[PDB]
Amino acid sequence: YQEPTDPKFPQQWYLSGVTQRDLNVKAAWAQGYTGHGIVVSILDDGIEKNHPDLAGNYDPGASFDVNDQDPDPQPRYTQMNDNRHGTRCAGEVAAVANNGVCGVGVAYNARIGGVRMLDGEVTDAVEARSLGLNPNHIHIYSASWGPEDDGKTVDGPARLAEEAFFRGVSQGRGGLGSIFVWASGNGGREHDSCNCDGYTNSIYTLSISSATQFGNVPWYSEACSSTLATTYSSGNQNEKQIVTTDLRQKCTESHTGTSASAPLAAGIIALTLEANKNLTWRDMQHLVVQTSKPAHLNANDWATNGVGRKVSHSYGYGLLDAGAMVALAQNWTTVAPQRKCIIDILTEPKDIGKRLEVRKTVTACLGEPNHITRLEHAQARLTLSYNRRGDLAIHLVSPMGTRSTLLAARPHDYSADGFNDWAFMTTHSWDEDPSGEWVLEIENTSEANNYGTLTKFTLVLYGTA
Amino acid sequence: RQFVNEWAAEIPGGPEAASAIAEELGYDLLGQIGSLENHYLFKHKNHPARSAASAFHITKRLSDDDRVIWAEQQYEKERSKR
Ligand SMILES: [Ca+2]
Ligand SMILES: [Ca+2]
Ligand SMILES: [Ca+2]
Ligand code: NA
Ligand code: NA
Repeated sequence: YQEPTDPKFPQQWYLSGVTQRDLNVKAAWAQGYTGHGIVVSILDDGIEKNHPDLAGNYDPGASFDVNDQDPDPQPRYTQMNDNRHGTRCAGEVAAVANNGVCGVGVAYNARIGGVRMLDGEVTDAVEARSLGLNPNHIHIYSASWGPEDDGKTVDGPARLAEEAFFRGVSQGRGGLGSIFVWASGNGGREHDSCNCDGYTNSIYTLSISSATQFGNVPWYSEACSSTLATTYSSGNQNEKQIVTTDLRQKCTESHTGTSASAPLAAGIIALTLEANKNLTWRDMQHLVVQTSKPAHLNANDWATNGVGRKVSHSYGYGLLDAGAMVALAQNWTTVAPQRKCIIDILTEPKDIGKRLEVRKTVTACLGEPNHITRLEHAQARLTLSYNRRGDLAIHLVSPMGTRSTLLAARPHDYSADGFNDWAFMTTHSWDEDPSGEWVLEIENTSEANNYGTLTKFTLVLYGTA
Repeated sequence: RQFVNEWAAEIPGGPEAASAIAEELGYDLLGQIGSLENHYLFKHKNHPARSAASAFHITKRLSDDDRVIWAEQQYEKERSKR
């Protein structure tokens, strides 16, 4: 096999580099996996289906215009090119290779579509219609959008979107499950926490964060325990950015943010599905956990969990490794069916004050059909009142000692709304043993006198036996 | 926050029940919501298309109907590109 000949491929440092600071995608191509037979759809502001680097891979069966209610997801052209975003994301996944135009997609032989759903009024129904489009044809959905990254907001999928997620993973892809790839957020400058974003924080989405070329945490990055892994994106003005297809049939070298990281992950995941088309939606998350590489990523909070894997709140399990992903997928044994253990921790409300610590030994549903001995996701569903929400920091410690930061201080969040059965999710105890003492810590990180009460703490454990 | 005169509802009876519900309660049935079977979207025939005020009593009539599991009025969500 020959590496792509496209003019801007050398500038796609994150795909092929001389310096080992790349996503190891070349090794996947060389094994023969380019995304053939895999269908990906970008849920965004449209896709320029006639772009010279997209047309050869464009799939109308993976597309629709929810905003204007027609089958054609073509972007709305404006003087300021407002609706270029979905075309930039589509190119990272499946821009055509060896055609003398721009660069290549990670899965440059995959079929690519677009749901035009952001260029209009976005309702719960809009989101659910996009997430559930043709779920037996589209394999992978890539979404960069979410609640406002202002550091004040707590918002997630409403009831229809939440249902579309669950029907997607349970019934999509003939029962193996739709693969939802999500961007973790751009609120780093506002000290936003991506656990306050119910789309990234969901167990049904593969949440992806960003790393700069030199291996650092970008200014826009959000930390949280729900992130699974990382791919490269933009950073400072000496660091290079993402090269992809741009509106009006052009080529851009300046695609930025976590919206550039998630499509690269969707491409790598498309290569992995080609390597083993029977992988379930949970199989894919297992593969990311085992093959992601912390080595080249600089973080201030790398910690070894209970099964010996390094994890960061900025990076999840580290940088995606496409060559290791496709290699591990080929003989992967599909994991056991998902179990869900719901544990009510509190017998009565607990005053928070300056600091609250809640300790509880659990059996993880021993003696019951949902008994779990090997953990996947874990959630702390919290209900609490508080006068100044952003002053709270919340941590969850597993029996094996892994400390997940569920919520970090948000200096801009002055809400008195508290949290209403909000499910904080962590991936950091993946594969750990769930039985034993779990510890919840809630602290007032400020010197000001704050007050509140934790009324409900539901520990939800997902995994197998 | 802008509420819209669209309502979603889970109706186990299927599209014939959804159609009956629409004509009886004063909606145009727009159709099934994506791949969510038995979930349907309605537009009220007289209520304004956008309003700062929720239409609580319209919602109650729909969800109170014995053919409806639940219902909610749609509203415009602030969503940002990243
Ligand atoms: Ca259209
Ligand atoms: Ca090309
Ligand atoms: Ca955010
Ligand atoms: Na997620
Ligand atoms: Na009812």
